[PDB]
Amino acid sequence: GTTGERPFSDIITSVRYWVIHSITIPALFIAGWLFVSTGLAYDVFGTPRPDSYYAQEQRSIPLVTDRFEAKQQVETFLEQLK
Amino acid sequence: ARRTWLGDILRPLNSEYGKVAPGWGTTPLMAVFMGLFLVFLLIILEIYNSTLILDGVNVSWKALG
Amino acid sequence: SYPIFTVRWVAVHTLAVPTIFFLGAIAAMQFIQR
Amino acid sequence: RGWFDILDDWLKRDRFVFVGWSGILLFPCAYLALGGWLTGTTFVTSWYTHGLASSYLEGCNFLTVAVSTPANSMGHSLLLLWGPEAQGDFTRWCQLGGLWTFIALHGAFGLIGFMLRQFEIARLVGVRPYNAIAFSAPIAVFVSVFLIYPLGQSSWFFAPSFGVAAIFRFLLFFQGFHNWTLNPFHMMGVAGVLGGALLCAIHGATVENTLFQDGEGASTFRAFNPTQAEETYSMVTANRFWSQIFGIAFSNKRWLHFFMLFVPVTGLWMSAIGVVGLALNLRSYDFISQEIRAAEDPEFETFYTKNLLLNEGIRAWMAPQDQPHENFVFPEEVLPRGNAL
Amino acid sequence: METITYVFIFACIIALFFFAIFFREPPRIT
Amino acid sequence: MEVNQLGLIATALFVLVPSVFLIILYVQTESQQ
Amino acid sequence: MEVNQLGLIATALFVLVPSVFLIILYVQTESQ
Amino acid sequence: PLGISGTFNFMIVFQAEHNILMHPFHQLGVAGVFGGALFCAMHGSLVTSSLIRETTETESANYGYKFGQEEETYNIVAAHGYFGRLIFQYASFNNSRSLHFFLAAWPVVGVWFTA
Amino acid sequence: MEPNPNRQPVELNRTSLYLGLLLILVLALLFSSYFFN
Amino acid sequence: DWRVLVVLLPVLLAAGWAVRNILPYAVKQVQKLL
Amino acid sequence: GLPWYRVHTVLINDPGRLIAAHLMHTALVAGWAGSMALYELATFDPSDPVLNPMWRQGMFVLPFMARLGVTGSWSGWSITGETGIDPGFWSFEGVALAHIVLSGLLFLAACWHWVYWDLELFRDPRTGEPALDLPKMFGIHLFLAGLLCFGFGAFHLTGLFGPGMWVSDPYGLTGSVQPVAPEWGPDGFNPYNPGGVVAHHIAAGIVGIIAGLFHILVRPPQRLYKALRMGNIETVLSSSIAAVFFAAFVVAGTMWYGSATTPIELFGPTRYQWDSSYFQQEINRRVQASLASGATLEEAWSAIPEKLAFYDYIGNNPAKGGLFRTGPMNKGDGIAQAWKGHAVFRNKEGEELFVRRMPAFFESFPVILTDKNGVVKADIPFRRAESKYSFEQQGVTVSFYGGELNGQTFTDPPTVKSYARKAIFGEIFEFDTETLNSDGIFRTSPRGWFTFAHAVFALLFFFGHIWHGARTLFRDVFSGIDPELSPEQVEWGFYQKVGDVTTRR
Amino acid sequence: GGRIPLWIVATVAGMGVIVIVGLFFYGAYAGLGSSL
Amino acid sequence: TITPSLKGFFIGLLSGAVVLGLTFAVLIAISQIDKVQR
Ligand code: CLA
Ligand code: CLA
Ligand code: CLA
Ligand code: CLA
Ligand code: CLA
Ligand SMILES: CCCCCCCCCCCCCCCC(=O)OC[C@H](COP(=O)(O)OC[C@@H](O)CO)OC(=O)CCCCCCCCCCCCCCC
Ligand SMILES: CC1=C(/C=C/C(C)=C/C=C/C(C)=C/C=C/C=C(C)/C=C/C=C(C)/C=C/C2=C(C)CCCC2(C)C)C(C)(C)CCC1
Ligand SMILES: CC1=C(/C=C/C(C)=C/C=C/C(C)=C/C=C/C=C(C)/C=C/C=C(C)/C=C/C2=C(C)CCCC2(C)C)C(C)(C)CCC1
Ligand SMILES: CCCCCCCCCCCCCCCCCC(=O)O
Ligand SMILES: [Fe+2]
Repeated sequence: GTTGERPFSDIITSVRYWVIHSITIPALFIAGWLFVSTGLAYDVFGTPRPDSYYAQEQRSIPLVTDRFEAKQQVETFLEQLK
Repeated sequence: ARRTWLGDILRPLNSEYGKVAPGWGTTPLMAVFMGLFLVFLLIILEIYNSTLILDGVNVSWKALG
Repeated sequence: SYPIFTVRWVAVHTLAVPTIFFLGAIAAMQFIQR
Repeated sequence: RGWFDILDDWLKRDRFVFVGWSGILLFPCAYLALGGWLTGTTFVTSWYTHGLASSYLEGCNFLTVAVSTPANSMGHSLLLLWGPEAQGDFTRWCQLGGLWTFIALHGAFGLIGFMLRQFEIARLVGVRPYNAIAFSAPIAVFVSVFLIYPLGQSSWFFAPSFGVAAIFRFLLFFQGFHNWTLNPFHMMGVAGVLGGALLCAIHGATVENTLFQDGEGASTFRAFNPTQAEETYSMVTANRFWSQIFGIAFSNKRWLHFFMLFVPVTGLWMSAIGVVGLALNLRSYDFISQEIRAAEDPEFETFYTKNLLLNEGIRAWMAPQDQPHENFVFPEEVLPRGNAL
Repeated sequence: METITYVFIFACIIALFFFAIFFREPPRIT
Repeated sequence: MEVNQLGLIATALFVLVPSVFLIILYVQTESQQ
Repeated sequence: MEVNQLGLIATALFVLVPSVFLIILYVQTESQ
Repeated sequence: PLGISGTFNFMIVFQAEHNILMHPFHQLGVAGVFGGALFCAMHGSLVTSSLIRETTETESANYGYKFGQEEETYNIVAAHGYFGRLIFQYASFNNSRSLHFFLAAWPVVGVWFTA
Repeated sequence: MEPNPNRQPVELNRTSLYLGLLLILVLALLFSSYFFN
Repeated sequence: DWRVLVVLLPVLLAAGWAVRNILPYAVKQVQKLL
Repeated sequence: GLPWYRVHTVLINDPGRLIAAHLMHTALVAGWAGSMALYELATFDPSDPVLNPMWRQGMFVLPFMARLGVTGSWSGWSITGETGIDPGFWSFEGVALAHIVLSGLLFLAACWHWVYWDLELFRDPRTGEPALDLPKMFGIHLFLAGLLCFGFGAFHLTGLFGPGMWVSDPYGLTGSVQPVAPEWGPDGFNPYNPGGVVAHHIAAGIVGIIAGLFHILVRPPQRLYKALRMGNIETVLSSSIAAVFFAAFVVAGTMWYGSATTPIELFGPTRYQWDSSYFQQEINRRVQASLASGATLEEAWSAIPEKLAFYDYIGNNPAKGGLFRTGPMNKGDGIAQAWKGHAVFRNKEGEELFVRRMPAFFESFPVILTDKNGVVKADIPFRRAESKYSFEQQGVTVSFYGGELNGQTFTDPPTVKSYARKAIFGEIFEFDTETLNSDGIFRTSPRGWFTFAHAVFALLFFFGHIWHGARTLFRDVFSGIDPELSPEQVEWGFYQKVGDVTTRR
Repeated sequence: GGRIPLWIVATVAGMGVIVIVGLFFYGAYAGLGSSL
Repeated sequence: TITPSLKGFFIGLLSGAVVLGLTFAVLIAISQIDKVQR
């Protein structure tokens, strides 16, 4: 049968649904866009930018090699870019 | 059924089949011991894992002296 | 007589909201130059 | 009629998405595992653990993105956010491979949650719990490949990474190093998976071409009512057909449907066992008799010896880049190579 | 001896095919 | 070929033991009816 | 001792086959 | 080659030259064959789960079905009622014909693509 | 002392015989190569 | 830093615009629920 | 009739024959123990615990007897190499014999309980029906388990009244059975501290006694009794299997990673000792020490005990085996005879070179010689035409210090390459391959075989847990669902709460 | 209730996916991941 | 004595207690409000 919730087919064809969501859906899309365009996503997650995978004259991977010093190792690599 | 001497001695130990304490009984107290045991297995696990590091606890073969 | 906010409501927006956020982030990514 | 029974009432209400007590474990863990995978593949690198790009943000596409495993130097660290490695730093956590264990562990408890859900719903609805039992095979596969296999090796690094191409590399690794195609436990898994897919297709086809004419239209789907007592296709005619085409046929509908449970579930369980062996490098790598002859007799060649040459190529050519923590330097002159190529 | 063993098993499987087809329990209706 | 000498008895018992088991069960089923 | 390797299989089958014969016959006698 | 290791040789050579793992038609084949095994197990477990009680604990439930009986041997609404709640209602078949056609189509189409 | 009431007849039909014999013979066919090694 | 409000602002205004448009009908739901 | 997979259900309501079956199982397991030990005694070579220890010889139960203090034979030898000892009755042979006598006695008791199944003890005095008060039985048995566990720790392991257990130094050089005192501090949870094993059994033993007393006197709550079907013996099988596979996963991990209870002199090294160069560091540490105090290279390396060198060799790495490579490790690389010495390689310019060691992942590995900085200076080339680094071009020589080839140098390129192919395995040994007709291929140790079997059984028992658990909670529908289940109960909306008919709308 | 015809909603959601997916494929040839 | 990792242990132990406790507080509240009719 049915469990009482409002049917989706009724909702997505309703004017009130689209009044609210024609704002929320582009807003979320724009928010996501800005997360990348500002560069905040790089900083939050630690992802290298195209210019910061290697130092200029370098071809060694900054590979983490120690378990408990690993946090400091990554920071040592990043400083070899500034 | 056959009665035996040892049977008659053990008799009261197999005599309360079905007897229950009412309601929830000791269930809250059991829950407390389960919580303590989980925390305690967590510590034991994370010591072995080297995620919990403790003073004077060297998780290595070199703890045989 | 329909409720608006339900468990169903929460399940949907729990997936739908970050999905569109992620789609916007991924669309922006197509314009990044090396 | 205390709080526990009131809560039980609410968890078990018939709603669009059933919750249940199992929901408390299933829904956070499933959501987090799913969320971690989508987060990592969109934004998170594998540069520091693998020297690989692995996110949309870095230029990867759907086939090459992965949540990759942590660096071999993490051993089997749980890599808790608040643990000694990342020390509560979210950014370092991501760069050190913490999302991998996050997804693996939360995934494991979600699988428990889901199987408990199959138990819970089956008890409330009143059916036998065979669907939960069948799901034991996915669980065995997940734990043996994602948890038991790397636990036997040096670190999580050698577990599969959560990605399409990364799983492809996992396949090729098992060929070159474990000679996994030669493992009779995998072969039983193959026979179970291909056996299931065959059973699946042959059972659906048979029913659809032994249907009774119960309506008048060229669409035979409308002529079925889910409350009818009558079977909707002729088992008798189906049995004659297959008896005369193939020699033998099903005659018992219960056995048939049990067999469909049995075949792929068993197959998966078998491959899990072989993977447990591979955790220890307990490979079915060689046949000793073949090697003794081949060493002494340079004209003796089989498809067995031909495939090991291929394995030796795979190992030497992918090892330096696939295990970067080992600093393998293979000069050109040591690389195994046939003529010209 | 291993060749004999492999062919022996295979031949047993073919004989079993013969019996499973021609000497099956016949399916009877209702 | 220099095969493991116990592979023969391994294989023979591997076939014989469970097959005999099934045959025992089948025949005593038939003499019931 | 440098014994015959087929000795093991000959002895094993020598016991196994006729014994199984008798067991089969005895069990189906009992169930009727 | 018509042999077990010969088959594996074919596969390894094929991957080196065609990168078949990275080909969409192989990926659909794996989906046809993984999904086939999945839906085999699902369908077998759902029907087995909803067998109507016809036998005692001492006998195989298989004897609850007699070859050529007219009545179905399981409760498809109970199966639908379980599976519709395991996921949600409209992600479940209650039409046996649509279901079995689905069972036929998925691995057949997937294996067409991999061929 | 009475005979044991818990005893039961045991059965294996002909089809299960064929299934099991097939299982054992193919399993032997698969593992024998590995036993000989 | 500054980029965080920039990212959060469309979400916040999306949440506000939904709150204002739905608030009357959400009131009846909480009420009918004694 | 019953299907073949259900013949043993005739015991569910027959406690006497259930006991008979359990006795027969126990008779069989004990008989196996006695048979396995006798076979191992008849095949064990006790003459060299240094280069032919028990774990190279495919010994499986011998190390478990040795672990708890049984170390000698009535034949006069001990596994520690001591000779002329008198073990008393508790020799390997006496332990084997006791298990066989125990087996015979369990067998007879099983016959008695099978015939006299109808004991009044098994009947419920109120209903005349067979019934087992499983809650109280749990408490009795748990109390017993705690007595035994405590005594095991308080008397056997401490040496108070018993032998102690096997302990060793960190490099497995000087192990033996010693009494062990409890470690009550936090290092008692260190898996590598033997005192923790003692403290565990004492403290857990006391908790077991207290919990046992609780479960004998305190009845289960009605809620729990109903939830877990505590009147159904199959619920116990369900939870027992769960605990059993839990224990099986733990023993597999500690065998594989190593702990105070899996010492390397009884089971062999672990793979991680190869991965981390654990013995190679210690060896280097001693050679540096000998050198700093002025010993020559020959003297520093000759002081290296062969036993330590034998650990620094991949043939003893448990992760180098194969599933169907059967038998003792000796059947593969051979019976080790002597350490040949430490190979030092040098190029024509006198630079010392280092063979890159084989990682456990690789069935085969190329021969690559590096300098102390990691720069490649020599190899054995595959394609010869553009070879830059051949032994012939680079003038590589090999010199041996300590061992059987001590003070010998080799310069002919085929000989030098031959040792370089062995140097990828770690230290170089002389093997007897004739005696066992060894085929030359690495096999795993008892540590590997034990870990494999128990990891596999654990996973399989998880399915047993799921199956018997499902059977307990769904007993009412085992034979099929209700033929009068009406569609309103399984269709949506009819009931507020799923399955609860009292919540109709 | 049904003020917006459902087929309209399906058509407009339709190209919405076509645009986003097509954007992702253009991006395979431009910028990051294009090999250029 | 009280090491960084032991502090992180309590950090994680407390955080999980918050999550479970908060989750259950919320679930018990909703279950009290929206009861079933019998
Ligand atoms: C059912 C839900 C569930 C489950 C099973 C898990 C399970 C897990 N999570 Mg996840 N998590 C969840 C929900 C869940 N999570 C939610 C909702 C979030 C979002 C907030 C997260 C966010 C999250 C992160 C960010 C991380 C995890 C991690 C983990 C793992 C380690 C957890 C741990 O050490 O707990 C330890 C804590 C407990 C077991 C709680 C014990 C509570 C007991 C019962 C009471 C103790 C008393 C208390 C301490 C007294 C307080 C004292 C006070 C008065 C001073 C584990 C697999 C980690 C991981 O995956 O690492 C790779 C990790 O980094 N989780
Ligand atoms: C004829 C070709 C063929 C076939 C049919 C198989 C069949 C199989 N292989 Mg083999 N394989 C082959 C060739 C083949 N193989 C070759 C040539 C190689 C090269 C050596 C391999 C290498 C290989 C490896 C390395 C492994 C296998 C494994 C397996 C098994 C996978 C079981 C499974 O479904 O895991 C699928 C995964 C699961 C069932 C785990 C649980 C999954 C959960 C339930 C998913 C839930 C998802 C959730 C809903 C959210 C998803 C969202 C997201 C999708 C967006 C199966 C028996 C695996 C195995 O044996 O493990 C036991 C394994 O590790 N194979
Ligand atoms: C009179 C009693 C007795 C004694 C003194 C021994 C002594 C010995 N046996 Mg024998 N054995 C016995 C009875 C006995 N056995 C019986 C009755 C059987 C048949 C079941 C066997 C079967 C057997 C086998 C199969 C083997 C031995 C072996 C051995 C040796 C090693 C023991 C060992 O490692 O235990 C190992 C210790 C354990 C398994 C303990 C684990 C128990 C779990 C952890 C308890 C679970 C917890 C509990 C239920 C609840 C928690 C309580 C808590 C609150 C306190 C040793 C010489 C080994 C050997 O070398 O044989 C040659 C071997 O392989 N025995
Ligand atoms: C926990 C169990 C266990 C473990 C770990 C060991 C370990 C060991 N034993 Mg012992 N042994 C055991 C039990 C065990 N044994 C038992 C029960 C017996 C009596 C039969 C023996 C009798 C015994 C002898 C007589 C000898 C050993 C020896 C050895 C060593 C080599 C073993 C080897 O090569 O295996 C190789 C193992 C395999 C190839 C097993 C493969 C598994 C098969 C393929 C299972 C079949 C699959 C199945 C059908 C799946 C299909 C199901 C599906 C269709 C439904 C090693 C130390 C040897 C030694 O060196 O002694 C000094 C030796 O000569 N053992
Ligand atoms: C302490 C452990 C234990 C115990 C006491 C039982 C007891 C039982 N099981 Mg359970 N079970 C267990 C573990 C256990 N099981 C595990 C680990 C699994 C997963 C494999 C199962 C899976 C399982 C299924 C699927 C079923 C049972 C069933 C049953 C019942 C009938 C069994 C029968 O007649 O077998 C008869 C079996 C034979 C005559 C021959 C089997 C031979 C196998 C293939 C190999 C032989 C093994 C070898 C001889 C020795 C064992 C080695 C190793 C385990 C030590 C009985 C109550 C049945 C049931 O519920 O009926 C109501 C049933 O259908 N069990
Ligand atoms: C190819 C594979 C799919 C097979 C095809 C389906 C066959 C079965 C369909 C039969 C019904 C046919 C009648 C048409 C109707 C139809 O087929 O169904 C569409 C259905 C429409 O239902 P409404 O009540 O909105 O509409 C009333 C209509 O059904 C009247 O025609 O909407 C949904 O179910 C989709 C919403 C899911 C959106 C997300 C929900 C929340 C996600 C939950 C998170 C996961 C759950 C947790 C799991 C752990
Ligand atoms: C991790 C983490 C976390 C979490 C997070 C989350 C939870 C997330 C989520 C997220 C998500 C939730 C996301 C989503 C997204 C999605 C997406 C991205 C999608 C996409 C899709 C698409 C692209 C599709 C399309 C298509 C195609 C292509 C074809 C066919 C059709 C279709 C339509 C299907 C936290 C905070 C706790 C903390 C820790 C860390
Ligand atoms: C009567 C008597 C006696 C005698 C006794 C005896 C003489 C004993 C014996 C016993 C024994 C002598 C026993 C043994 C047993 C054995 C067993 C029980 C075994 C088992 C096995 C198995 C089970 C195996 C399995 C398997 C296989 C085969 C393959 C691989 C895998 C597995 C492991 C699974 C006396 C004088 C003392 C006293 C008086 C009385
Ligand atoms: C099952 C109970 C556990 C589930 C929740 C546990 C995790 C909850 C989130 C915990 C993350 C907050 C702490 C992470 C930051 C710690 C910072 C620090 O190291 O000081
Ligand atoms: Fe069907």
